[PDB]
Amino acid sequence: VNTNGVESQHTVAAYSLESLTEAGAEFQGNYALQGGNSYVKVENVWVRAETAATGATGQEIAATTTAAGTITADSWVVDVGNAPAANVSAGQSVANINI
Amino acid sequence: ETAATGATGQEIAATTTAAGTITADSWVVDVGNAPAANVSAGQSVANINI
Repeated sequence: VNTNGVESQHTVAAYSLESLTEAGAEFQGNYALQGGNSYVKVENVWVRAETAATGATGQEIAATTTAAGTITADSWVVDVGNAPAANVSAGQSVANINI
Repeated sequence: ETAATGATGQEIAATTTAAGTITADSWVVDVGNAPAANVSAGQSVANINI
């Protein structure tokens, strides 16, 4: 995702569609609302998203919604935060392997 | 073009600062101004330098 015009790679947790549809979520386009949490379909995997103006960094807009009964009308942005349950990174790169 | 002129949430192109005579704004790619005819090209035939 590009922030302020420069791209970067962020690791964020992913949620399966089956769990979302089992929990009783209301969907709209690429946007979902399971309840107190909101999700956007930026790619084939669903990710929790922040409402708007939280990062205040001009991040790429994940999706836009409308009334749709009980859906807030806002321009949603993928949550750059929301670290996974177990955030583990590779100790060394491929070119710096030391075992 | 400057920010708050597309009014669609378009992807931000670049952000600048003062740096002298440059206005600090979140510039965005100006959708529109399609290639128009009758515009000066690079060089003439007799002065081709590529």
